[PDB]
Amino acid sequence: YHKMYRTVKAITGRQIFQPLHALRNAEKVLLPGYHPFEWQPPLKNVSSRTDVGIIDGLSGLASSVDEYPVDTIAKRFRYD
Amino acid sequence: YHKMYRTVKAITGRQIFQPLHALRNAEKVLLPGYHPFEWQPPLKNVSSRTDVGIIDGLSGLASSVDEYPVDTIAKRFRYDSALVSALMDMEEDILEGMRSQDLDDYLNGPFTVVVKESCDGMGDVSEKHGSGPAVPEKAVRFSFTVMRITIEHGSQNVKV
Amino acid sequence: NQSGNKLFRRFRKMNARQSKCYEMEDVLKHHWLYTSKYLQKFMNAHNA
Amino acid sequence: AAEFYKIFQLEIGEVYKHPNASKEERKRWQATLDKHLRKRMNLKPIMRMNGNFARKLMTQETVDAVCELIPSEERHEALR
DNA sequence: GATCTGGCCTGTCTTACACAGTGATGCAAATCAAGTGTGAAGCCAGACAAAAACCCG
DNA sequence: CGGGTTTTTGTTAAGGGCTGTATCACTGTGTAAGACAGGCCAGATC
DNA sequence: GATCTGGCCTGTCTTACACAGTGATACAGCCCTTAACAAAAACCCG
DNA sequence: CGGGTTTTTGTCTGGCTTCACACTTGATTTGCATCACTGTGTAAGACAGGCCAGATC
Ligand SMILES: [Ca+2]
Repeated sequence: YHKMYRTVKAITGRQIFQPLHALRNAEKVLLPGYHPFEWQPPLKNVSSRTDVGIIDGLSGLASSVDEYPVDTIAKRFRYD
Repeated sequence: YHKMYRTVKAITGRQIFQPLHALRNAEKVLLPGYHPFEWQPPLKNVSSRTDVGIIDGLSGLASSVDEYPVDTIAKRFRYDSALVSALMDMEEDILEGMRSQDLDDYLNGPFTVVVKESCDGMGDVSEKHGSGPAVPEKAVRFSFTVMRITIEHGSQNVKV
Repeated sequence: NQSGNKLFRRFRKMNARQSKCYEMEDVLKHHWLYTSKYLQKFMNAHNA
Repeated sequence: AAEFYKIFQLEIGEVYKHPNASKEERKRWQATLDKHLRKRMNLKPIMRMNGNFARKLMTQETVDAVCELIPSEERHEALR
C-alpha cells in the first residue's frame, strides 16, 4: 500500500491517497476502547477504566510450571 | 483490482483508474509477438509469422503411450520475438543514450548487442496439503539477459 | 539464490488458474511482465 | 578460506614438529581454536562454512589473535 | 461352575461435493465521434432603493 | 571584451508539525556441507 | 586353492544459516519568519 | 420601546461568456453475466475393538 501510495503520488503530483500514519489514526478511531461512556449502575466486578483494547484472553492465567499446564493462545476484547 | 477500480469510481465520481479491457489491450501491446520486423537473411528452419507468442515448449513431442513417456509441462516463447520485444521496450533507453552521447536520432545500425544466457532449477515449487509430502517437484526456468548495446560509427564504437 | 523460487511460488499462489495448462502460460506472462524496463521506470518514478 | 582455516588448525597443530597426527589431536586443536576464538573474537564458530564467516576471518586482527597462540619463531610474519 | 459367542456401543479413519477462487469470453447497454446553430442559462459596467436584526436614549 | 543596472536565490537561527524511509524483534524456510552407509575390490590368511 | 578385510569411491540424508516478510517504532530531514547581507544570471551601455 | 446603524438584497439597461439540445448514426468502451476447471475441508458414515450377558460341556 505504501508502494501504491508513493507511486500514484509521484505520477499525478497530487496526493490522492493517504499515508500510513493517517491510516493508523483512522483505524484507532474504530477499534474498541476509544469513545467515553458510563453506566448508571456502577457495574460490579468490572474495571471502569475506559481505554482498554485487545487484552489477553486468559484473564491472567497461571502459566507457571507448578500449575496445570495450558498451551493455548487466546486474545479477547472486553465485552462492554 | 476490479473491486478497487469500481469503488474509486463510485466515490470520486470522475474516473481515474481503468477497467480490464484497456489493461489487457496495453498488455498484449507490451507482450512479445505483436510488432512487425524482418530479417535480411531468410532464417532457415524458422517460421515467417511475426504474430506468435506463447507456445508449447514440447515442439510437437508426441506423448502418446506407444512412445517414450514424459509429463514435464513446458511453455516457451519464440526467441526472436523476445529479442524484438526487449529491444522495443528498451527503445526509450537507447534513444536517451543516443541523445546523451552526442548523436542524432536518424542513425542506422548495425547495432551490436551482447546477450548472455542462463538456466537454473529452483528445487521444490509445490505446496502439497492433501496429505503432506507428495513429490519434490523440481522446475527450471531458462532465460536470457541483455547487458550491452553498442554502435560503431566512423572509426570507433560507443557504448550507447 | 532462492530469489526466483519465492517469486515463482508467489506467482503460482496469487494469480494463477487451474487444470495445469493455462497455469504455466499465466506464470510465464506475469513473470515476463515483472521484468520489463518500461513498467520498472514507471515504478521507480518517485526518487527522480 | 577453507585452506586458511585448515592451515590455522594445522599451525595450532604445530605439525611441522608433529609429523603424524590422529583425529583426536585435530579435533582437540579445533576445540582449542573455537574456544580461543569465542574468547577473543566472541563469534559463533561452526563447521558449516559460509561467505560471511569467511569474510569475517579475513583480517589482520584474526591473523594476529590466532598467530599469538603458538610459539612462532617464524610463522607470525609468514602468516602476515 | 467356568469359557465361547452374538449383540450393542462407541471413538475411529475415509471419503465425497459444493463452492471459491482463478483467469478469459461475449454480448447488451451506455457513451462518444464530428456536424452546425440557436439559444437558453450564467456573470458584469452604469448608478439607484428595499427586508432583517441588535444597540442606546 | 568589461562595468552599471536589473532579475533572482542562499544564509543561519529557533521550535514546532509532517513525512519517508531505516530499523526491530521476530518467526519461517530452502538448499550446501559434508557425514555417513554401503559397494566393490587387492591383499592377508586358513 | 577360497575368504575376510582396509581402503577407496560414491549416492543419499540430515541440518545450520542466510535471508524474506511484517506491523510497529524511531528518527532524518523538510515548511515557516527577519533579515541583512552574500551570491548567480540578463541586457545594455561603454 | 421607538429610532439609529449595519447587513444584506436587490434592481433595469446594456453587454460579455457558455454549455444544452437537436438529431445523426455508427464506432467504441464499458458492465456484468457466463465459462472451464480443480482444491479443500468438511459431516455422513461405516466399523471394529470392546465389553457385555446368554449359552453351554
Ligand atoms: Ca541451484
